[PDB]
Amino acid sequence: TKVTREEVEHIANLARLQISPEETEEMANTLESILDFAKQNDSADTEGVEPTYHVLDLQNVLREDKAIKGIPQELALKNAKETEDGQFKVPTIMNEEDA
Amino acid sequence: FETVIGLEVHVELKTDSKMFSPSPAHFGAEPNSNTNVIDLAYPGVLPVVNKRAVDWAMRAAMALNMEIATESKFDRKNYFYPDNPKAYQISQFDQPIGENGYIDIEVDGETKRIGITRLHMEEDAGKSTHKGEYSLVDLNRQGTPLIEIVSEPDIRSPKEAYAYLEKLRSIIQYTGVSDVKMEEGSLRCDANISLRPYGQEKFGTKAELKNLNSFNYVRKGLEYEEKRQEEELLNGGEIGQETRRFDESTGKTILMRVKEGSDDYRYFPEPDIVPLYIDDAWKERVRQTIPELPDERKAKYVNELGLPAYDAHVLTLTKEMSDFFESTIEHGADVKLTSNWLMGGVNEYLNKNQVELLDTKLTPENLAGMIKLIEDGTMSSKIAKKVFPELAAKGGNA
Amino acid sequence: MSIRYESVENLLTLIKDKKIKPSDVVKDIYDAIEETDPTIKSFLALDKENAIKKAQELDELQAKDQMDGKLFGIPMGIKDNIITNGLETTCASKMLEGFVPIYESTVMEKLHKENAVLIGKLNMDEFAMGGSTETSYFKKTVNPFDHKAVPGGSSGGSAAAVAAGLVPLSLGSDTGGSIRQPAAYCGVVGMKPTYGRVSRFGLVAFASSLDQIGPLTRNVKDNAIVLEAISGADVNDSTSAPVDDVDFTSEIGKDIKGLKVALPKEYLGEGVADDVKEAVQNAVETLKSLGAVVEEVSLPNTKFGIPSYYVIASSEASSNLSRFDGIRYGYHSKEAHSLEELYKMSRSEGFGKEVKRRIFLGTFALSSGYYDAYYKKSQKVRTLIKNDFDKVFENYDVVVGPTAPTTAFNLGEEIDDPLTMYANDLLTTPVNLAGLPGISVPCGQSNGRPIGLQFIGKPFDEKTLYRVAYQYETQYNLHDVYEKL
Ligand SMILES: [Mg+2]
Repeated sequence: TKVTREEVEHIANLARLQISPEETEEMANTLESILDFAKQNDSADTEGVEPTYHVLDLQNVLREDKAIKGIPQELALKNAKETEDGQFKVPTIMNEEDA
Repeated sequence: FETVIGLEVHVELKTDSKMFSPSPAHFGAEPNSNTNVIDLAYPGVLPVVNKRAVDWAMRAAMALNMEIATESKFDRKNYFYPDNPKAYQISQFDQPIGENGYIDIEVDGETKRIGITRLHMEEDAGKSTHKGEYSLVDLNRQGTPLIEIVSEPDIRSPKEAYAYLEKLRSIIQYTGVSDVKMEEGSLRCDANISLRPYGQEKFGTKAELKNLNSFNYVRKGLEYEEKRQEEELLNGGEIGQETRRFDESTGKTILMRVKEGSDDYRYFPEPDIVPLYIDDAWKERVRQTIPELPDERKAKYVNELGLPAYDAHVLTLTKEMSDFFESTIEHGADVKLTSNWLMGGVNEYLNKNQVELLDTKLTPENLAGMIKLIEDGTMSSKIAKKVFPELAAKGGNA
Repeated sequence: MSIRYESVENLLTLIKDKKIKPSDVVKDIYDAIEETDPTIKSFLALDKENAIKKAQELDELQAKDQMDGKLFGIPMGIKDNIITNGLETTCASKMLEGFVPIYESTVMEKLHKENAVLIGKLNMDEFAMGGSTETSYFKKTVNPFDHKAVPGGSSGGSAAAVAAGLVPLSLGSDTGGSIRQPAAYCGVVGMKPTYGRVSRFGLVAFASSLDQIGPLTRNVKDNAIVLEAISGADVNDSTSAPVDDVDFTSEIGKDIKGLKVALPKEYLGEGVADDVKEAVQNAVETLKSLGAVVEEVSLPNTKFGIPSYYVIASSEASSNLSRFDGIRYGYHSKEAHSLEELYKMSRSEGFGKEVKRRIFLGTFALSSGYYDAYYKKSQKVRTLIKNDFDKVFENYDVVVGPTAPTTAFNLGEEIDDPLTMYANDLLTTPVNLAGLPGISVPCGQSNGRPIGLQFIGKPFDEKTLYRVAYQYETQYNLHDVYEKL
């Protein structure tokens, strides 16, 4: 109930997912149904219950500060589709139309 | 009409390896040669917490008079950007390793205790070189352990801001966890400023100042911004939330964007890193691993070895300088003599020769002599003119 | 394709007694594949050449009488969301088609160390989101017991390749049931060890706090063996548990008289079909005929498992899947001229419908104004779900009930109905939420389609799970049926 075009496009943006106003409507409803589905948790009594962030009760797992040489540039770029001069190449025209 | 401003400062910890990856923290000039699957954010990689980075983060927070957390976990700060591959920076939101501390500063007038609200651990982002209509991306620096220090919004003028950066830099420098040099990026700073006319609680426009690269430079933007929204408040002004870039050449701040609200980073606990439980023993080890900081080191130069005001501040500006001074002192250099010799003479020699490595050149063993040869041995000063330089960039005694 | 139906154990000994050459064992595997997968469609990338080579190396070692490794010369299929150095790993997504890992996951490391033989990668739902493997960008795996049915999700290829006699063992990943549900649908043995029992280094992340790798086999024993080869702490995974006792076969073959077994009433609730329910109750009786003591108990917060699981899983996914921008690897949109387009176009074109649904939900559940009411709430609910188990475990050794509410459903039956698809996780999600170990073994068949019996254990008590599972298996199993399909 009440999930507007606007929120749908604000989320798409927070997620960097391209969507068409021919997908937005469809997504507004989907989310809505999913949320209604999600709303089921509200019937659960959590007053005073601490959130579970970790299921395993470990503690202080740290790594000694000893460097390990990195892989070759060649290995690091091997899977990237666009590269130039040993780096990753990407568009950067900052115009509030594109961005 | 207080101009309220706070400072967001990041410091680069100088560890061997990165914060959540074994890759070295120091890299060569070859791009993307200082990485691994972790720094490259490959699918299925995990973060592994650098132990020393924690010890140093909580060493610098104590030196900052902060309450050290007992429970401290990491969180993800989610955002998409070429130099941040995972699309989330592992940081801390609640439970920052250090909270509510302060530092004392002297600004025109007297002493003002400025609060520091928090100190948390983060990882640095990679660098994005803007070439042509494209962008080049080097992940060599990605993952470098940083710590974020946010002042309480207590500082009250572009000058108090400078004094703040100086003392802070000074204190962090003494803990030996960072060279904290802004020309080297091991110390960065962003400022937030807003004006609220007296008698009322409402503020005018609020701005985040970006691209402030030097202590001297933050002041410029700070005091320019101050005047900029000073007009806005009076003339007509349209209240708003904004981010502004400081133009080094023109000295003005340029509006680079107007916030539509509060940047949503979807902060949430990092499940891949088990929580940290910092006990007393642990806190002790690092407690004791702290020298005498500048303030109490300076208060030591006041009544004991009763030196001046100016003197105390500049001799405690760096640990090395202050160590040099005290090593040279017992050696046989009259208190004042060396003070005046370091204050100016050596300080001016360093700046004029950029010989900032006060350690691999002239030594307290060597310098100690010169001051005696002047003290009484041979007679007085002018000879000191060139004996000093040579003795500084060359040999060992007169 | 002659030993293609032999168990890991027997195949193991058949190789140690030099009654068979590793190179021929593999020849049989690929023969099986070539003949059967065209119909089953459970395999994605095949690693035949490398496999061939490794076996040739194993023949020498055989001859020299130096056969080391718990899984020497044993064939293995690996879910395609588990990284394999040099082998195309796709997570069954367009986003990663053609992706060749430049590092080795920890379980594969461990598996090579034991001299297993990588036969290939298995099909699955895209990025482990789905309950039928139908979302794969590549193909739809089918249930060996019924070709009109789904194999389950997300590890359908792992459950199908084993049930179809293509490999004696396979790995899967379970986030909310992705190992146990496919196993239940394909009538095989699948286990999701305790959270922390198996390194996640090299597991393409779905939900970091819920994810976990585990094995799938044709019998309880082969399964325990495989778990011993992948369990253990790892300096590459901070959440990996420092528990040395990685022996799971020691108590197998031992009786279960006196074993205190809890049968949650909620596990036989309204969402459970009539046939699944009848089979599990006959299973309860079987356990009684074996001495175990079975009594009803309640896990009241069960009903909240699916929703709290989707909110948590989706949320984490909305963060673990963000690295996919087609910059350093993966799908890279060609029609992008701006940086915003590059992220938005690559991601929208590279991800399938279901994956984008989760991300949408997850991103929304974590956003400003909703965080406390959705994500935080779910995490609190997560606490409730675990407390339920903590309580039951105060008086019971294990917990039993059905793995899935129904038999496997039809291909295309719920592919366009995500909500009903989700309902299939009713009985599996509480386990990951509590971080417990849970195992599924067959316990029946309704119209030919297998039904699953699940045993949930205390943390790191997989051995007790294998003990009771083995006992039950001596009374019922489908050991002789696979051979006939
Ligand atoms: Mg920061």
